[PDB]
Amino acid sequence: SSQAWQPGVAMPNLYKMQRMLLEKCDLQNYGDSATLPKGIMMNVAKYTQLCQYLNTLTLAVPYNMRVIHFGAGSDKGVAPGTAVLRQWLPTGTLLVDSDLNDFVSDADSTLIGDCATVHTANKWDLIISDMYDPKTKNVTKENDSKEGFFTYICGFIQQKLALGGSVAIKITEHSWNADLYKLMGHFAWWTAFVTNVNASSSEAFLIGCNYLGKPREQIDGYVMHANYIFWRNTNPIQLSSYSLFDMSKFPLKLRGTAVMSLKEGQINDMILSLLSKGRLIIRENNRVVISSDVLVNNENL
Amino acid sequence: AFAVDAAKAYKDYLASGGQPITNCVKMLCTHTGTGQAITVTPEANMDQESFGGASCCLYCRCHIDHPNPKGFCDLKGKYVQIPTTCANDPVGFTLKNTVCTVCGMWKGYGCSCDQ
Ligand SMILES: C[S@@+](CC[C@H](N)C(=O)[O-])C[C@H]1O[C@@H](n2cnc3c(N)ncnc32)[C@H](O)[C@@H]1O
Ligand SMILES: [Cl-]
Ligand SMILES: [Cl-]
Ligand SMILES: [Cl-]
Ligand SMILES: [Zn+2]
Ligand SMILES: [Zn+2]
Repeated sequence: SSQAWQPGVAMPNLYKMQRMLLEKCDLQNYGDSATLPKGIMMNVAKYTQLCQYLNTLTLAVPYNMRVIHFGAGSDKGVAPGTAVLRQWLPTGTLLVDSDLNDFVSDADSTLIGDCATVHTANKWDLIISDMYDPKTKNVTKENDSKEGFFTYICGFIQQKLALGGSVAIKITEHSWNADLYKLMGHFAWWTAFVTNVNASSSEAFLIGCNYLGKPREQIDGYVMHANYIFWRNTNPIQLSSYSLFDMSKFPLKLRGTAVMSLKEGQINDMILSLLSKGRLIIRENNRVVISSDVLVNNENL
Repeated sequence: AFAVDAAKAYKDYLASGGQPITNCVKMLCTHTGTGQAITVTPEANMDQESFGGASCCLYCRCHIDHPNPKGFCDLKGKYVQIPTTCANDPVGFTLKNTVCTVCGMWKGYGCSCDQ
């Protein structure tokens, strides 16, 4: 019904509570495409709807906010998603992006290379990933939890996401990881969000809202991905571009959310309450320093 | 000494009939903004499209050094507003045109300081 005027559809909670088995994903509108506004790229529309959905959650938005964006390059040599992120984020927000191949970006810093070569001194308030290897949609072999960049991302979340921070990680029927789902239980809330412009694709964004650093609920990620596919399999989503035509409330409200450096001993229930409400970020507020590890070889003689 | 001239190369390429650089990243926006040339967020008005700056910069897109002595880029990290009639070639537009240092509009495409 009215879902067509939303930026997209989030996994209904009752589907998260099931214990389904993994099936093949069969979308009835598979292959259909939405009608994008004149001259608008798919990845611009997709990130816009994603951010429109994010505006409805309890994101912490501190001053001197720090956002990192993995998988930011396109096959065109540019970073459409990074540009939407910077439009959405408050001006002055520190934005770093990264991808395997070279690309031109509006981010404050860009790191080229496998994501495993990326290191940062500091913690982050928001992590976006559109990392995706299209060789995974191979429909003739079993669909097992994938490792690769997903192992990196689960580590990067545990080690470098500020408490109170949020994540959005692209997955598909075949591009998914069970520990990532399990990690979603380490946030105050989570969902899988499907953009209306790409409703014909098994793609979704796994969103963890306000990181708590510890399991709040225990999630079997094999079961949850099967739950997610079951939902997609039984809930056709009507392709829609409608929300792209209303951008008046698009920018992320700068909430001046508070930052506190704190030690594990000091995280009590008040703190955890505040983290859960989008009211608190816990991390150092030092300067932001990043690096890309480089493998050195001499191929002579 | 010898420096490549990329500005001139693209201008002659265009005059000779070559197809303009593509995949400049056009943004969704209200088209009720200030109309200023180069801004920190999309500011297109009714007669403009907004694009991500880096994707409309000739030096950025060609992996060549910027003509600023310090190599800094006017457009990267910002948003450039392009008259909808010239939005088939945002790179050519930005290269060939000039921002009024006073009002922030494109000279000849919004700047009314000289009237
Ligand atoms: C659909 S694309 C990204 C689209 C891009 N976000 C945009 O805004 O248009 C998928 C991306 O994931 C990247 N990527 C895939 N695997 C990676 C890996 N192990 N490490 C780092 N980056 C990876 C690809 O190079 C590729 O650009
Ligand atoms: Cl579960
Ligand atoms: Cl801590
Ligand atoms: Cl080019
Ligand atoms: Zn540039
Ligand atoms: Zn002027």
